[PDB]
Amino acid sequence: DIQWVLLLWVPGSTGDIVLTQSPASLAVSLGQRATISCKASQSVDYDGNSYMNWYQQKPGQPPKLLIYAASNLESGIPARFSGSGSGTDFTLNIHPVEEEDAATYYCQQGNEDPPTFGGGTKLEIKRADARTVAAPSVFIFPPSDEQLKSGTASVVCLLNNFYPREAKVQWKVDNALQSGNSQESVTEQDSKDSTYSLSSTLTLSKADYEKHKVYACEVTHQGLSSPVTKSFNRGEC
Amino acid sequence: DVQLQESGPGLVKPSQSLSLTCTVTGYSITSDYAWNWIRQFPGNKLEWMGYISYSGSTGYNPSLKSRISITRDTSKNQFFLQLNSVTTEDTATYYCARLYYGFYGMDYWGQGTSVTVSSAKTTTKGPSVFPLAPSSKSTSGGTAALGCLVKDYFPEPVTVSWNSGALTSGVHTFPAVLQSSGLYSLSSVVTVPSSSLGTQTYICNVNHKPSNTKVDK
Amino acid sequence: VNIGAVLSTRKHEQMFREAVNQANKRHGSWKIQLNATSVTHKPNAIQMALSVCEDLISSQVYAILVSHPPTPNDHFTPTPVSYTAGFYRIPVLGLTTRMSIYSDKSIHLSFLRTVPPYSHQSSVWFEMMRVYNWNHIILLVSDDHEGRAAQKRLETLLEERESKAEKVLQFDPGTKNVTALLMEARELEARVIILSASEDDAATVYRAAAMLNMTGSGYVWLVGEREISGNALRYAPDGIIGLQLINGKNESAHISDAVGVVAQAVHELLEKENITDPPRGCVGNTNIWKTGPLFKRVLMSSKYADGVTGRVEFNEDGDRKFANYSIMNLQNRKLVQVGIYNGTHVIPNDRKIIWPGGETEKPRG
Repeated sequence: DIQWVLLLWVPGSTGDIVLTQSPASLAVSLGQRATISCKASQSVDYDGNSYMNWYQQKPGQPPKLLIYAASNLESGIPARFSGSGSGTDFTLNIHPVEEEDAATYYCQQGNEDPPTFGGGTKLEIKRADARTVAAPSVFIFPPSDEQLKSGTASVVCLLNNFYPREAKVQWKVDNALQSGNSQESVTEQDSKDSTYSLSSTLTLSKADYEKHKVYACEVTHQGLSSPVTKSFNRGEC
Repeated sequence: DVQLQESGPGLVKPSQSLSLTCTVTGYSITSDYAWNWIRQFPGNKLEWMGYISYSGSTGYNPSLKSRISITRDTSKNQFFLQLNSVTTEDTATYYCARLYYGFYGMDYWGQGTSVTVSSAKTTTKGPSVFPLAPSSKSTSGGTAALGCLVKDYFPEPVTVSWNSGALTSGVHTFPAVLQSSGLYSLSSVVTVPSSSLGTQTYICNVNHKPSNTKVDK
Repeated sequence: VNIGAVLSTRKHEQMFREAVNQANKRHGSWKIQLNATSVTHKPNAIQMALSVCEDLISSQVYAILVSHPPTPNDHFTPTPVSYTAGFYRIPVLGLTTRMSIYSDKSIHLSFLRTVPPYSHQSSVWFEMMRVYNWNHIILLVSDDHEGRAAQKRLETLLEERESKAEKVLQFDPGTKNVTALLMEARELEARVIILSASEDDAATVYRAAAMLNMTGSGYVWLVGEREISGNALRYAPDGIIGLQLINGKNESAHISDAVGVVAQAVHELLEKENITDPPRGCVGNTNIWKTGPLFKRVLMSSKYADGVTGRVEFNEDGDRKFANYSIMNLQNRKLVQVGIYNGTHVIPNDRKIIWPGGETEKPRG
């Protein structure tokens, strides 16, 4: 009850998982150590080892408890790692990084009756470092005429290669003192290049489009330092 | 022009008159921009309500005018709201600031302030801090294993931040969903190097805005 | 030496307190001992007038300051305070209203302001007209009360320029049958539209001209200070000449300028002799201030060496000192600007004038 399932799979900057280690994810690809530290120095040491049942909820496989109480290997999961530790230090060094060991390890509190969650650091690619960058597209999709006639339009920009934390919404159009024209729209993530999708429901009517000169936006991200903004004039229905 | 701190109350009664702190500190309100609240709710687009004049004209939409009586306060330059019968779709992040007529592009933040219709329920309890000890014998790839263990406190609309956040080297936005039990566990952690693990622990600074509970450990 | 004040909003009270506390003796050299007091405006016009008559004239005040937008009279003008303080030759600072009828010295003995009225706007328009040889112009002013004085000043200045305009008459306040006059103006000398009406009275003409595609080349739209605000920017064509005077839009800057002007006036009064206090307005007292004409002379008939604006050649009517303008253009609601008036002659700025016709040079006016 204290930790429920969030929207996405990774914890992100503002995530409801306190047992996370990295903000976005771990920088592990294959054959390298991926320590999922689910240490929790809470009131769970009820005269013995702390009960910690971590499991995964990858799309296609039902949630199955890997190891209960972090002491005895549960019959049903193949032995592919060394999960031990007593007290608060939990050793979860996931050295074999395969296609099956690339899901969010939901560290459920065994001493808690309601089903809890944890971890969330999916073993996938992370293009947020210095060398690994992510640059989305810069083409702005013109809004349809029906959205303009209906009053509430939607100037959706094409963003494919980006992360939910990389949401550049701070615009600068000739010192425009406004507040609120878009949101952090995200979709399902991919294990290949983290393909997300951003949208915008910016209301644009006929009069507002008539009294509009340019639309120079800012798509400056950590990887897309020089974005080609599409500052088109009116009449782009 | 960046002093428009949108303060949204999170302890208002459900299905009652919502009074958002529309703090307007800046240029003189002389019917120059569109001072209205943007209803940005996931699932529907934003609806342009209207604007206010130099002395108060209430030039809003005729639909949301009877049950939504927008007030005007010129003395303190901070007008209140009377959003009665706050439904599920009404509970969203509002933007009570100035908007230039023309929809050229906003220079403020894109997250907002969710005015959660809550009270002294089981969703907000005493923060149970835990002695999180940084384990030096841990190598989570190229990152570290820092964080906090604060649970049973104010939900998502809380203002928990990092330890004296002034640089924000990892304080980004992330679309999250509210929990059913209300006992949210938002743990904002910045991108720290792997060498920082064990040398210095990093505990999130849980700061309750409407509850005034500065307890974190 | 007691000075009063009458505001309504708390921000104006705080600004007045700060202005009379800090940087109050900087204006001039004499160490003033003014006793600044402020009275909050009442929601009723009669109760506020009674409070004024029982506090200000009873405390022997010399000047006041009225700059709150939400006036209790629902007319955006300080009617009761002015009608109560005009008997004692009190210089009621009516900087909150721009009505040229109230700025006249006929019905108001002592009523000054620091905001350009409709007369000053018409004078600036006439000065801008003689630069590009705009003799035969048309006036589309729909307002009657102040529009009459506006068109009278316009025709008198045209006669003083050894010329005569063609259309200086009004048709109807806020009408929608201006198609005939527009079609007649389509075959005239100049397409310079002169509109000096209120918000809705100008918005009606703007939408009527937009319905007839009256947005070609050569249409020089001359607007005032409070004619395009809130929603009138869409109805008006993109590229209107939006006049704006220094310390006219910002309330704090305007209050500071008014306080500086009052301090300079008090210093100039203390420089000369005959420093007498106004008669206290108690029961049965019907005395007239002896230093009333002299105060009017040292206010409008004289000049100012210092102050907030730091300019000279003050107008002989107490309306607004001729200084530099901040005329900003509104091409699609951007930060562009056009040639500003520097008090004596319009001087082009860095970026030239942008015209709605399509080009940037002199259009087919």
